[PDB]
Amino acid sequence: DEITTAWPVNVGPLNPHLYTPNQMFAQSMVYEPLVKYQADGSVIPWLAKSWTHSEDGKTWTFTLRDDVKFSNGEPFDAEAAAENFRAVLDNRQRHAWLELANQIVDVKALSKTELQITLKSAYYPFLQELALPRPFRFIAPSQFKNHETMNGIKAPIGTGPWILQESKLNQYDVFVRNENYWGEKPAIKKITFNVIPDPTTRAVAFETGDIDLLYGNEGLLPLDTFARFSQNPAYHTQLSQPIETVMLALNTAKAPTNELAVREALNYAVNKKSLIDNALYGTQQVADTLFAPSVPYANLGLKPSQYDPQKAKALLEKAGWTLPAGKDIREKNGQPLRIELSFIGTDALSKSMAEIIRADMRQIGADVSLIGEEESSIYARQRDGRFGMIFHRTWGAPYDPHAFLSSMRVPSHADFQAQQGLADKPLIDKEIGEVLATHDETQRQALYRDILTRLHDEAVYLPISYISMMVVSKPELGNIPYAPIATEIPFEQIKP
Repeated sequence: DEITTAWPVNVGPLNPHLYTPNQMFAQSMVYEPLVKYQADGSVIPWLAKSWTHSEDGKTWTFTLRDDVKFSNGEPFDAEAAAENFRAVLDNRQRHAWLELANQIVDVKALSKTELQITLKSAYYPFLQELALPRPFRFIAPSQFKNHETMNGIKAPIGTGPWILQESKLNQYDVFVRNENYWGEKPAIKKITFNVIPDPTTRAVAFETGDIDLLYGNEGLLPLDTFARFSQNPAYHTQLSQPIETVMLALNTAKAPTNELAVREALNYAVNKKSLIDNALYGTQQVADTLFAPSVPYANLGLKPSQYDPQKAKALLEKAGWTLPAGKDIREKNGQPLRIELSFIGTDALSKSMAEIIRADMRQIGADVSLIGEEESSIYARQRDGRFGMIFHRTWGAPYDPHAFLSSMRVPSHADFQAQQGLADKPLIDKEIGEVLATHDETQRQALYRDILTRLHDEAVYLPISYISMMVVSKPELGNIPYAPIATEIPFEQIKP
């Protein structure tokens, strides 16, 4: 049994150690990690069968399976593992975004079955970052070019359950089952991805039966089409639990968003449910908090700001943003309450949301300008702190919360810049450093509670909605599971 699906672009060459144009879901189909991420925020053995612990906190010895073969029959060895780590760290600077890349001090193969990795310091998200789709997974060293991968590989030969069989630029990628896989055999023997750039066209492909499956985030197919599919009993549709937050980041370094009372009022001003019914076709849940309570360490009981334009208006009045008789926009010492909202001008969902937000904020006295620009101009805006408000999102499992929070500490970025007006920013950054290094469960939770609580209570963000993974499927395919890792698709778990 066989399936046909769609993707906007080709899968890429599937170099397991590089980024764009390689597609993450496809790298995860073919290549495998030492240890596999779990929904709760923990890991299980995978290519490594077991491992040991702290010499200092920062040396680890993995005991590897001995029955695993690459898809060409060549053997998976700790030597092959060590070769992959070397090829990756040869290109260290490219993986700097990722603290493991920085952290790792040495990788040496002690024996065919034992592999030793040493760290700079005790970095609790170690295993979860080993478990990521890239870059720490394993290609046959025979496929290195001049003893490296950083400049390309020959054939994408992994140990995983799927093999990339055939590729055609802008047309398709075909994968086949690895009949020599070390674990459970997939029930599907072939998966063909038609390259279909346009979301409507993808929807039409599913309707006509040209494709069996769509599995994806909010850009997967038009959201009104999903809603309609979901009412049609010829179709199987599903929405996962929250996987990522969409929110505004508010610039606490620039008036007027530097006022706590202004951020509080903005947090009462948006009717999130109406925005979700109207713009998102009910595909997302209301977000009351930076992180969904189902995110590791974030089940904190933080109080939501309900939709309450009355409470907003009173805050602004009290902060000196007074509503003149006969006028709709408030003013403080002669200056109209204006706020600039920056978004990427070709992103339709972002544009539609931003229009809804302008109208809701006008009802509380704030005139919101909408500035839609090309992606690159928005990225500059983030780096520079040149914005009032901006759409923003968390990063998905397994990054949240530890990675999203780590990144706030970095001066060239939107969250570091937007947070410069917070009296306690240096304390929040220090506590983030601390949480990433801590080993005690309780202290870890205590610290995240503290970090997330300050960001809630200081109204740093305006959470809007949580994205759900969307599935549209032929019923014959049955129930479709969700991968713990947000960008993976569990093709290996589909049983018609």
